[PDB]
Amino acid sequence: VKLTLYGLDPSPPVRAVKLTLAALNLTYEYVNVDIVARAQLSPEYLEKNPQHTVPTLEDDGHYIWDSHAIIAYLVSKYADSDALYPKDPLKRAVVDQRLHFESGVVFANGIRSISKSVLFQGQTKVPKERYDAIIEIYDFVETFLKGQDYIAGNQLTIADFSLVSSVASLEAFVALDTTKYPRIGAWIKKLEQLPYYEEANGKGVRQLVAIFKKTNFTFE
Amino acid sequence: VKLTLYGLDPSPPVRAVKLTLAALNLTYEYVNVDIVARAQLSPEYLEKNPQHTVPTLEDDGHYIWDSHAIIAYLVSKYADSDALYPKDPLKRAVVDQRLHFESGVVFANGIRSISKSVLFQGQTKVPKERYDAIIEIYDFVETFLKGQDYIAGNQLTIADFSLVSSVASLEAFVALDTTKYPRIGAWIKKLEQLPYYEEANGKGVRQLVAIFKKTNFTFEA
Ligand SMILES: N[C@@H](CCC(=O)N[C@@H](CS)C(=O)NCC(=O)O)C(=O)O
Ligand SMILES: N[C@@H](CCC(=O)N[C@@H](CS)C(=O)NCC(=O)O)C(=O)O
Repeated sequence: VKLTLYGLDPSPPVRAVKLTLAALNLTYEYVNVDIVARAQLSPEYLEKNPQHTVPTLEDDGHYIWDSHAIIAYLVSKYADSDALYPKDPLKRAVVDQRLHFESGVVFANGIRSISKSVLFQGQTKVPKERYDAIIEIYDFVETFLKGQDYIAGNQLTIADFSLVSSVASLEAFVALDTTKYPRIGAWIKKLEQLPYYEEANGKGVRQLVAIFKKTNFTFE
Repeated sequence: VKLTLYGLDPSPPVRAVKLTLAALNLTYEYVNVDIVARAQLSPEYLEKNPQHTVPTLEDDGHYIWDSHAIIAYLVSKYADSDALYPKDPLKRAVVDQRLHFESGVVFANGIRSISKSVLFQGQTKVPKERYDAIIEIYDFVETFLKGQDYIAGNQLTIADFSLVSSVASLEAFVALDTTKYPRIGAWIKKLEQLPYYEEANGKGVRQLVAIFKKTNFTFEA
């Protein structure tokens, strides 16, 4: 009755929120918004989110948007501790960096870049820098995982949620050589062990990979 | 004395950090990293920041990168209050939204898309889509400024610093029509009133506009 989440399961940033919600044991209502139908462009949605993105969170009449902002909000307001978003400045700085990296280098530049050409402008072949963008994403994330079980240190954080949500979706554009990237493979698999992963993230990953596999789209 | 900032003045995210450092009246060493000469790819810097971006900040032997993580770190650790990065969760959620907006929508998609092409890979004309991303940026920020003086509520925050460093640099690509965009026009003017703005952001905004001028590069229609 308090929290309502807007979005759809193929969206990576929507799946970052689903995970965090599940992780905090917060009951919530889920309202679909059909992006394909352009439901986000309606002035009722606009009212909730001038930026017309998903996810949006409504809490008790307040609207919060941007998956990174939403999940930071959720932890800071509703967690029992700061385990998922530690308040120690150095630890926090690593988490914040990984979040901001997801927003820019991973999401806007790697996913949405491609998603707009294919899914919204029918475009059928894609420039090779779109390909190279992903490879560089894998390389960075492989490097970020050196010496540690989780993406921002030695404990699970919202940064794991944000980056797994999109990095796992990258399979849709370029499969993951797990022998070139054994740390990304282990990390994904360790998170797949979470009891809520399959519903929050797993199914929407596979859905997104199949939405793209159907476009038959090509690089270069 | 304590802090060192690696970067160069024409870079929008370096200037978000410069603005913050100045607003907190923090002293720091400023080390030039020449990305034209690819100095970020040296062993030295890679060890400091594996993503090899500017800015990087060094504090007490620790390396923080990403302008947004840096400026949040600085306020949270050095400010006399949270005015620049309020802790109230609702107020925090707006500032954090704007910041992530800056990282993805403005910087990665608006600026580095072009800059990488035009300056590093010497391309001389760039797609219509890069023009439209920038119109879309201006429209958004115009709406975000509705009914308030600052980008994230009605107090100066690190969201102002982050977005002004980038939004002011967009003049390099598309000049700002203040008949369409009076709120942005006015938000920039109000930030220009800060005694520290000229050194922290204003000059480097002009150097970047100039560097892009010199490329004579063109948008496709
Ligand atoms: N980085 C943002 C991205 C939001 C985003 O671009 N979402 C897409 C879905 S993949 C969307 O709503 N697109 C429709 C639109 O922008 O109008 C976040 O983390 O929330
Ligand atoms: N959104 C990031 C942007 C970082 C970034 O891409 N910086 C550029 C300078 S404009 C850079 O270091 N380029 C050199 C490289 O990536 O190798 C931030 O706020 O720190």
